[PDB]
Amino acid sequence: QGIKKMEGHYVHAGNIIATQRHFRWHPGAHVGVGKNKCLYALEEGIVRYTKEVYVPHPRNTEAVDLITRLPKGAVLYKTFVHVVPAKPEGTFKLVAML
Amino acid sequence: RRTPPLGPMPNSDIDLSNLERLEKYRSFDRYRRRAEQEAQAPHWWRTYREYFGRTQQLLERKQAIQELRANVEERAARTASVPLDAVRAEWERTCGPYHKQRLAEYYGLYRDLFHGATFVPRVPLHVAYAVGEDDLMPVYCGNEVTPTEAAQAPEVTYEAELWTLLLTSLDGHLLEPDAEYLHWLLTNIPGNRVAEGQVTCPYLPPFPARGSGIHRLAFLLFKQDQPIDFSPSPCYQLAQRTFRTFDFYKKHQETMTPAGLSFFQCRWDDSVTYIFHQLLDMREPVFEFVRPPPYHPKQKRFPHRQPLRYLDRYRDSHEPTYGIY
Amino acid sequence: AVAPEFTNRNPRNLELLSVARKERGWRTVFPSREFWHRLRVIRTQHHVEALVEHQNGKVVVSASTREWAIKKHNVVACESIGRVLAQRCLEAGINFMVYQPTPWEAASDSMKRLQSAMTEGGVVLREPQRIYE
RNA sequence: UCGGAGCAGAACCCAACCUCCGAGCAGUACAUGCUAAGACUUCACCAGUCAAAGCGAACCUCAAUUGAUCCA
RNA sequence: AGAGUGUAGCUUAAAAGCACCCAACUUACACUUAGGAGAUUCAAUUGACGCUCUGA
Ligand SMILES: [Mg+2]
Repeated sequence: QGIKKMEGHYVHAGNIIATQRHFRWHPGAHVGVGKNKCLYALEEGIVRYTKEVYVPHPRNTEAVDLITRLPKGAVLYKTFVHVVPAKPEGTFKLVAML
Repeated sequence: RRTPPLGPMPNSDIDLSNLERLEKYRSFDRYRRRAEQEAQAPHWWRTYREYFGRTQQLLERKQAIQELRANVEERAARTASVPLDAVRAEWERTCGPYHKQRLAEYYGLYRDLFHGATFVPRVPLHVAYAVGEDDLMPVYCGNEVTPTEAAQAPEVTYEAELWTLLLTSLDGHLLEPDAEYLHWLLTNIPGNRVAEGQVTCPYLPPFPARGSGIHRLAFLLFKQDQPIDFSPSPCYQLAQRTFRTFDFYKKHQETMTPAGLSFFQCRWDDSVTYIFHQLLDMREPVFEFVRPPPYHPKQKRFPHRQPLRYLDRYRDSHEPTYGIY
Repeated sequence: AVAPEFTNRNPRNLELLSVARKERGWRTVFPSREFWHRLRVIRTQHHVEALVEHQNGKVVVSASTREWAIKKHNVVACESIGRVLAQRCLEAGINFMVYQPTPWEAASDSMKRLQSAMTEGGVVLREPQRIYE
């Protein structure tokens, strides 16, 4: 296991980015994931890593208990994998002059 | 080797000898507030933003709040009406400038038309588009109006007493980008009378092309200290109407500062095509808004374990055949 | 004299057409960043702020109790602020929102009253789909 | 070969050809949905797997009851 | 008599945020939801009104 593609490498959408058991790799912008806890590309562009504080969903109650167990001055931080889209979504081209 | 953090590591100082003596995030809102306070900082380990990003008035307000509490008492709370008209009027009177500057920055009007230099509009200006007799369509900062309803010139209100009103579409239609299509040009308006000032460019209707997204048209009035000359008569030429507001503000609006702005969206409609055919005397263009195509994978000699879709990627389509009839 | 690539420069064109792209990931962290216009409310003692942030975080419109304009004439205050923000969004042209509070804040009656006032003003917190291809 | 009570009285462990109950089980099932990009490849194929966007929903009992490769 | 002096308890706030307390769920605590109570001491950058310390 591990990161399949290094950050900054151009990768198409759906390509495997980072696979891990116990989530060492966290999701950033445009980073899909399924039941296998692996990170995959959701868009074409350049991969980057960012150390940003992770706040769990309210559905996770054990994570809520752990965050409560963390101090008020304690900050978690986590390495998320953002996918900056290189190409644009689309462009308007002049069809015809009726 | 071993890379540690370049700046101060997180959760370093708050540890101390007595970890149990920490106050701890008993409330989840407290931890969220601390995390948001940390996220407001730019930090040294990079982030997503690294890659992507009076006393008398106070006493009067206190007396008003005390009177409101006495009128409520409690009983009205146990559901106050709080009419939004007076609140909106007071907000436009007191704190409308910061929100107006925020809206102008969000629309990119100052960055495009004025090439930057955003300012808080002191004069509160709202437009009224004439649609029949009653009522008039209200146009605030960002209020959308279709080209069909915007065939005629609209009225404007600012509650002020020289002035110079102009209208420019910052979308850069037809011609090259980084330009705005001028629509109207009122200059040297005496007092609130906009008709007192001369009209250099007569008011033209909006002409947004089909399928070109949304267009941004802004009408702006600036505070004028002294009246100045201008210059283009009623013309349908697109070359004369093409002008940037930054260049006009830089080397011509020396003794002039902005006072008020109103933004609006513009889309293709029947009146846009009518103006294109009759007034512009040209064929109306239509835009496609087309996305990029698939890259398509690399073609090899054999499909290997893949299904039948491997050998049919990089041509087109549906009925092609064999050697020759 | 019409260019082949006509590029209109309205900032809200892609969001109104829903073609504005969103960060598909960041699913582990809460809240997710996959939204166009997100209603972010910060409730504090007495005064409570309420902004509408874009994907970049551009909070264009704010409506808080500290504005000192509506100070004349709380869940009722939350409903009034929601109605005022709905009127401001209708003036500015906003109809698609993303209200994602905490489940405790979701259970809050102040948030429910504010959302009801926003729906009465004509602001939908639905975040419609971008429509692929 | 494996568990429950005491020896082993209050986070673990603890010993006896120690003191007593037990076990080689039994009973009950086989959204555990459809569709759909983009990837892994048993070094061919076959066989297998991961999974983004969409439609349609939520939001095993037991007390032990067992063991290992190897050749079948 | 002198020094330090001044936003509710706290603020390298300019009238906000942390804090106060009440209830319901809590054995209880905590959280959450609903609440409200809360301050730049007064006169023209200056003066005094209020307190701590040093004295008597
Ligand atoms: Mg990987």
